[PDB]
Amino acid sequence: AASFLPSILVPLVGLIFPAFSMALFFLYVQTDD
Amino acid sequence: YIHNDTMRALGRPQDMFSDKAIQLQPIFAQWIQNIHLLAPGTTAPNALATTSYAFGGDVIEVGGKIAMMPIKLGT
Amino acid sequence: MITDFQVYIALMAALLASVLAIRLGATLY
Amino acid sequence: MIDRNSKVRILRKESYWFNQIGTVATVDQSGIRYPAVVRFESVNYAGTNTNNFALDELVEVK
Amino acid sequence: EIGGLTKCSESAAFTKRLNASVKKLEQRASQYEADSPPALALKQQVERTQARFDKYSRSELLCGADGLPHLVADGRWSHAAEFILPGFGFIYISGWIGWVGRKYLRAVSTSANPSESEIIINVPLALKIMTTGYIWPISAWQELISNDLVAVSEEITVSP
Amino acid sequence: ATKFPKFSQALAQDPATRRIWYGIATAHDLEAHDGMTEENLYQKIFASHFGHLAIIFLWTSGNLFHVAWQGNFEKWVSNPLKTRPIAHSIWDPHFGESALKAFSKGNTYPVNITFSGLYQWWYTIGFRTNQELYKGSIGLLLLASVLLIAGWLHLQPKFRPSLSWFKNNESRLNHHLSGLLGFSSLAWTGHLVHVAIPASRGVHVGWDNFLTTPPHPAGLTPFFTGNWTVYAENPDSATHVFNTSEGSGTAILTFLGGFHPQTQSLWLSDMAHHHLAIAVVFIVAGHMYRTNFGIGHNMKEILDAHRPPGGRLGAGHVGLFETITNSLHMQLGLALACLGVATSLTAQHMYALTPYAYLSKDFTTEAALYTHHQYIAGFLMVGAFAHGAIFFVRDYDPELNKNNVLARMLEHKEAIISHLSWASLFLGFHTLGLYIHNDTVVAFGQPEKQILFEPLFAEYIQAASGKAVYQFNVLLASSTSPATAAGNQVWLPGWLEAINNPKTDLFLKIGPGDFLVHHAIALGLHVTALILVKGALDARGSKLMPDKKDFGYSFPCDGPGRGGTCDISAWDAFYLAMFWMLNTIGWVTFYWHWKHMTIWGGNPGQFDESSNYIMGWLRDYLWLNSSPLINGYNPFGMNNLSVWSWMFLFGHLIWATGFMFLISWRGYWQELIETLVWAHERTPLANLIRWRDKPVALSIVQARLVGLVHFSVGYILTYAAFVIASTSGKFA
Amino acid sequence: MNDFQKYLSTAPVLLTLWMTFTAGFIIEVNRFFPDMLGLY
Amino acid sequence: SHTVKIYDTCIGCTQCVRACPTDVLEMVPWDGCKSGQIASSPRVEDCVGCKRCETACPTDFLSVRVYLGAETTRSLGLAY
Ligand code: CLA
Ligand code: CLA
Ligand code: CLA
Ligand code: CLA
Ligand code: CLA
Ligand code: CLA
Ligand SMILES: CCCCCCCCCCCCCCCC(=O)OC[C@H](COP(=O)(O)OC[C@@H](O)CO)OC(=O)CCCCCCCCCCCCCCC
Ligand SMILES: CC(=O)O[C@H]1CC(C)(C)C(=C=C/C(C)=C/C=C\C(C)=C/C=C\C=C(C)\C=C\C=C(/C)C(=O)C[C@@]23O[C@]2(C)C[C@@H](O)CC3(C)C)[C@](C)(O)C1
Ligand SMILES: CC1=C(/C=C/C(C)=C/C=C/C(C)=C/C=C/C=C(C)/C=C/C=C(C)/C=C/C2=C(C)CCCC2(C)C)C(C)(C)CCC1
Ligand SMILES: CC1=C(C/C=C(\C)CCC[C@H](C)CCC[C@H](C)CCCC(C)C)C(=O)c2ccccc2C1=O
Ligand code: SF4
Repeated sequence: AASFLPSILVPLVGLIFPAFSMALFFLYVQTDD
Repeated sequence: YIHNDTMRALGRPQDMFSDKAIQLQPIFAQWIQNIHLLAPGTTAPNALATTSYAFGGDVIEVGGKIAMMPIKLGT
Repeated sequence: MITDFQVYIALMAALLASVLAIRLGATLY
Repeated sequence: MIDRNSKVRILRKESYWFNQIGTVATVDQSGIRYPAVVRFESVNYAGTNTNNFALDELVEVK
Repeated sequence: EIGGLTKCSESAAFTKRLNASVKKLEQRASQYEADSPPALALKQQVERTQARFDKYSRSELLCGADGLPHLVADGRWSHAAEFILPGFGFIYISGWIGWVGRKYLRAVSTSANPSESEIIINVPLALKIMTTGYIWPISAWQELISNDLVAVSEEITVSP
Repeated sequence: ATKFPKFSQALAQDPATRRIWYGIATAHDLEAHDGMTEENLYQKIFASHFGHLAIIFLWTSGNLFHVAWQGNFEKWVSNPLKTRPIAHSIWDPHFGESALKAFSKGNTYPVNITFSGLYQWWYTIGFRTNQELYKGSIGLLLLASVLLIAGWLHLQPKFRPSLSWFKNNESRLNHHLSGLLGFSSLAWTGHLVHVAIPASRGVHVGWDNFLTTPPHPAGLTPFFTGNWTVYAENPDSATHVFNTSEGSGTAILTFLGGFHPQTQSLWLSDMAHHHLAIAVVFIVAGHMYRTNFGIGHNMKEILDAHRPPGGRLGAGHVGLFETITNSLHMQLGLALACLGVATSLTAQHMYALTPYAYLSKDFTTEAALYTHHQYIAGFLMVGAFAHGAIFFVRDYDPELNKNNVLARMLEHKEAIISHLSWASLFLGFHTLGLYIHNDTVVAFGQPEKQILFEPLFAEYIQAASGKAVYQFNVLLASSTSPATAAGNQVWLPGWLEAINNPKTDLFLKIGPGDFLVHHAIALGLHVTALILVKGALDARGSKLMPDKKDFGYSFPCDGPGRGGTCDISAWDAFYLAMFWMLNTIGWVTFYWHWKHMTIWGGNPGQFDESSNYIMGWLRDYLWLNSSPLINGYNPFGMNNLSVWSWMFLFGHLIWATGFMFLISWRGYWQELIETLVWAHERTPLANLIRWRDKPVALSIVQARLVGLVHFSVGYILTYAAFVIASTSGKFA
Repeated sequence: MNDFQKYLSTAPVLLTLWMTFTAGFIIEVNRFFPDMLGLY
Repeated sequence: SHTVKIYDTCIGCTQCVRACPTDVLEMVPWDGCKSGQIASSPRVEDCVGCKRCETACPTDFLSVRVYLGAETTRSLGLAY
């Protein structure tokens, strides 16, 4: 059901996504090509 | 303070640091107050009353207005 | 009333935009 | 003409005293790049009242 | 009237304000008594209040709905007392001050120490120069047409 | 480079944390990147624009989707004046049961009420069902994808446009004026005539029947025959109920003037006619420049020939053509300036000539929209002047523009700056002085001694258009005026009704109180301008630093010598002007809100009398109308205004935090950071972990930027809460 | 005397005296002609 | 790191080289001035950007100009 989507996506968008993005930026700025 | 503000705004008053919830009492100060209140006649035998009514005692009123009263300490 | 299928279709479209966005970003890089 | 005690107007755009009048103190004759030494009555943002200029940067006023 | 306003002499709100103001002072005076210094003062104050409102009433001031005087400044000479006439006063006095100041600065500029005379004013000279400003309008115009007021690109300018 | 700032070796080889900070903030200055050719610059910018467009469309798609999936549009359509529009739903795991109930008031699930005005706009344009909104969102998602593809395509080797294509001014202007603006307007009038107007009268015209439902009974016969008057006959009656056929008409193009009686908004037929006329004007104007067909004007020639014979303007406009074509910064400045004026106009004209139905009755939304556009306008204005300065420092060629109109501006720079200064001083001293006089006399209990000037000039203008209260018998306010006779049988009938109706915002009544506030706004504009203009003119050099052009647009300072040279760069002018911009916009927004608040509340007198002195603003506006907001959450409970209450306090925090960066400078912090480094290196266990980027304090300019951002964000956020909670809490 | 007069001729001192005089005359005018918002 | 340039308006007062906190400037022989000396910046790799040198110059406009640029450990004065 689509109604369950708010409770399945918000946890991901506000927690999982930001974390991985920040991690990637760190790895990108800490690397010496 | 910020914690409490957020909690009250989110409708969760039971999670605040208050005297009606999680409480942070000033135990040390409360203790000293009692010591000073009971001093007259004990640790200060020749005295007749508390140095200040703030520590404890009765309410001194002059002209229908309160001059001094015990000041209590809480969260 | 937006049906579940309709909502799911929208999500699929969004995914296409995302993949096409990464490429544009990587092409500008 | 530029000469001792002559009064001239500065023509160096970078000078604090551009388009202003100064008095030539001495003009060196040894071939230095900026021979004339002009003195002003107003201090610059640094507090100096003198600077050395070339003859072309100075026009006699009288 | 201009702007839909009403003359203050014919505005009920204006009168209501007057009555109310006086009443307040009188109520206060009641507490004090007879020739008590406090009462006499309050009594004198009401007189001034009554006078002020009366003056405004006899004037040509136009009041609004609030019963407060509103000033007109569009150039009409009917209400010149409100802005034009007082305006001339400011211009005359201001010009006087500016003119005399410029005169003194230029005068002491050629002295032995032009900077000492700015921190320690030569009172005698200043007074003389100050008195000569009553005809500043004439002097200024004369100086303009004599090319002695405005300078000519012989002044310092920025690099660009 | 081989580090984060690939576009800068200098930053890349930096051993500190600055490398990261600066790389992020110098990312979009493509012109300064290492190894940048003009061709590449243009190509990358073009592609970046495609991406921006896509973001805008995705944003619009989301609003439609969320309103359609979680909103109450259809219910609102049924009862527009008794339903609160919903934006999106709320799923916060931190909420308490009480909050779930409070925010779910009026509905069955926690929700946020929209103050963006989308419902009214969509209702007016024709939307009636949620399914329709869904289709729109899906379409925009698709368009967004197409735009992203274009960005990639034009960065490919065989599709990268040439530098010449990017500099063909004539073709672009012709196309943009005739097609982007002209034909688009023609298309819009088509929609209004085919879909919107029918809907207002109760008929449904959609993709299902548009090809078989003629917009007008006569057909296109009158159009081609020349009998255009037919399309203006039978306008909707004054008893027409919107969204229904009762009292409807058949007219499609008219010039009635005024507002629909029931919706209190502009007639749709008039808007259609408006766009049709604008269309023709733009389409004709788009045929002015030469574009490979022989006919047309050459812009360079036009500019060169315009030199006043008297010589008062020097050599005229010769040389400007090359300067503009070869400078992207000047182009951006010109654009931002014009858009800034447009945004302000939208705000000013949209609250008076209400364009959408039942928008006037939604007080909170009306308030938000005005403050929104006015603030955006300020930012857009400041940016224009900023890029103008960047131009002088980077792209100005002194030789090309010899005795040009532009060069001569930089010749009398002192005159301009000095006179602008005088204006600011005059306005400042007297405006403040008069306010303080009024405050003192009132405080002493003598309000009758206040200096209140009537705004006669403005009142005259209002009368000139028909207002009668002021009693100035002039122009349209005069029955014998030639002007009245002209439009008495055209558009005046309807206009003269609205302008003379006290329950409309068309030319609101003005009084002594408005005089003062207007002069304060004047001070703001003049002083903000002074800072910005000075920055631009004194960007290439000054007496303190005659070689400023060699250091750039933004540099920390020039040292503690020559008296001290702090904040001497042009960037600093932008920094200083931002504060004034916020102040002036604040004054403007405060004025609009308070005036309207009193009007809506039914006591216009409060503003009329208390606006004359400062205490009134503080007590009768800020203090009085803050009661609903500060009680969003109290020791006794909470309501739907809790979120707004919390944000208000949040704003204050950010604003004050900004002060730290503005007043405290680097030296102190650098020394403190050094001590912290010592500790980490000397504390066992933590010694195991170490940094790879030396920890250092923020730079001088960086701190200024950070501080300005904190100040700005807090400023906007705090007012946003007030304007919304105060209006909604009292009238909603 | 001469030296004291010079001190009295200093900028700060003269300003104070002049402003006191100016303030005084303005106050005195209002004392005798009070409450005016226009030349009558 | 930073760039220091000397111009022909120098008078060989030596004040600049006596003010540098990191020995970046030197006095070299020259014939364009009466003093017969001009300033040079042989070791700009140690310039911290203090601009004390500029503050010491007596010429109308600085004959010694410091243009701040790329930053290194030395230029950022980092002892850590
Ligand atoms: C930029 C537009 C935008 C914005 C700000 C939001 C905002 C929100 N959406 Mg939403 N949404 C949008 C477009 C948008 N939507 C579109 C176009 C769709 C159709 C696919 C949806 C479908 C959707 C669903 C199904 C749900 C939300 C939900 C939510 C809420 C929680 C956030 C979340 O889980 O997102 C998740 C959103 C998605 C997975 C949709 C795809 C992501 C969009 C397309 C990103 C748009 C790109 C954007 C321009 C990037 C900006 C970058 C910029 C910052 C530099 C939040 C209010 C949730 C909710 O209601 O919570 C109560 C929820 O369950 N959205
Ligand atoms: C959209 C983002 C988001 C979401 C979904 C949540 C969700 C939650 N927060 Mg929260 N939070 C957020 C942003 C978010 N937060 C931010 C930005 C801040 C900083 C201001 C906080 C600060 C904050 C505090 C200070 C606290 C919470 C708490 C909570 C939990 C209260 C509900 C509950 O049942 O607790 C009961 C908890 C449970 C039933 C346990 C749930 C299982 C956990 C969450 C599994 C986590 C595993 C996860 C995958 C690991 C991440 C891996 C990484 C790669 C991302 C809930 C899970 C409270 C809590 O208890 O935290 C857990 C709490 O004390 N939050
Ligand atoms: C009598 C002296 C004098 C005179 C004639 C002028 C004349 C002028 N000034 Mg100036 N000014 C002065 C003193 C003076 N200034 C002083 C002392 C200051 C420092 C506070 C300034 C600061 C100043 C600024 C910041 C600006 C001007 C501007 C202007 C011009 C427009 C007029 C104006 O608005 O003035 C306004 C003047 C003031 C606000 C200064 C206050 C009034 C002073 C203190 C009166 C001085 C009287 C003096 C002490 C009497 C002693 C002499 C006595 C012994 C005989 C005009 C060329 C403006 C301009 O460039 O426009 C083109 C402008 O922006 N002036
Ligand atoms: C008819 C053909 C046509 C059309 C429709 C367009 C359309 C467009 N071009 Mg374009 N272009 C064309 C031909 C055309 N071009 C040709 C032939 C060339 C080669 C010479 C170019 C070269 C070109 C470049 C190089 C660029 C564009 C860009 C753009 C886009 C601008 C951004 C946008 O969406 O704003 C559309 C905005 C609106 C419709 C809103 C307009 C709002 C204004 C304010 C209305 C004003 C009304 C009125 C005047 C106000 C009255 C009040 C006033 C007095 C204050 C737009 C889609 C730019 C872009 O983004 O590319 C991706 C860009 O960089 N074009
Ligand atoms: C179409 C509009 C437009 C365009 C294309 C540009 C383009 C450009 N500008 Mg410009 N500008 C604009 C509008 C525009 N500007 C406006 C409106 C203003 C007025 C504010 C300015 C003011 C301005 C200045 C003062 C400067 C530029 C500069 C630049 C150039 C580099 C930008 C850069 O480095 O950013 C890189 C990327 C960033 C800075 C990221 C921005 C992060 C922002 C500041 C913070 C976000 C807000 C905050 C996080 C919100 C969180 C709140 C939350 C807690 C609720 C670039 C050519 C710079 C330059 O030197 O050009 C020569 C420069 O110095 N611009
Ligand atoms: C309350 C705060 C405040 C105030 C009052 C001012 C006031 C002023 N700022 Mg300012 N500013 C402020 C905050 C403030 N600033 C902040 C926070 C910033 C950071 C962005 C700036 C940045 C800034 C810049 C960048 C500039 C200014 C400028 C100015 C001046 C504009 C001209 C003017 O109004 O003349 C009138 C001034 C006043 C009314 C203020 C002083 C009033 C005193 C009390 C005298 C009152 C006299 C009274 C009328 C009676 C006189 C007669 C009596 C002697 C008998 C003015 C002095 C501009 C400037 O230099 O002016 C040309 C300018 O360029 N400001
Ligand atoms: C609003 C902000 C302005 C900035 C942008 C606009 C730029 C301003 C330039 C516009 C016109 C130029 C103005 C002067 C510059 C100027 O003098 O140029 C004079 C110019 C003519 O000179 P030209 O160089 O163009 O012609 C050369 C000759 O050889 C003609 O062939 O135009 C005029 O004749 C204007 C005269 C009419 C002015 C109308 C006056 C009517 C009332 C005003 C007077 C009131 C007095 C009251 C009595 C107390
Ligand atoms: C700076 C600037 O903007 O300048 C622009 C302005 C503008 C206007 C855009 C320009 C243009 C283009 C042109 C040529 C403009 C001129 C004129 C325009 C606007 C259009 C053309 C012809 C219309 C005709 C022939 C009429 C048909 C009309 C006919 C045949 C009829 O009357 C039908 C009708 O009779 C019946 C049969 C019976 C009657 O009972 C009912 C009527 C009377 C209605 C310019 C001049 O090029 C440059
Ligand atoms: C820095 C710089 C820059 C910029 C500039 C700017 C920003 C400007 C602005 C400007 C502006 C912002 C302007 C405005 C204007 C306005 C106007 C010009 C108006 C007018 C008006 C008129 C003309 C009239 C009208 C009317 C009518 C129509 C009718 C009757 C009534 C009246 C009133 C309404 C650039 C980049 C270029 C570069 C160089 C430098
Ligand atoms: C507090 C303060 C600092 C110190 C402030 C600092 C160091 C901010 C540090 C915290 C911010 C939030 C950066 C922290 C970033 C995290 C460590 C995560 C970084 C991850 C990277 C991949 C980006 C200054 O450097 C300064 C300089 C000039 C004038 C005033 C001041 C000033 O007031
Ligand atoms: S920024 Fe630093 S070096 Fe420059 S003037 Fe200010 S205090 Fe001196």
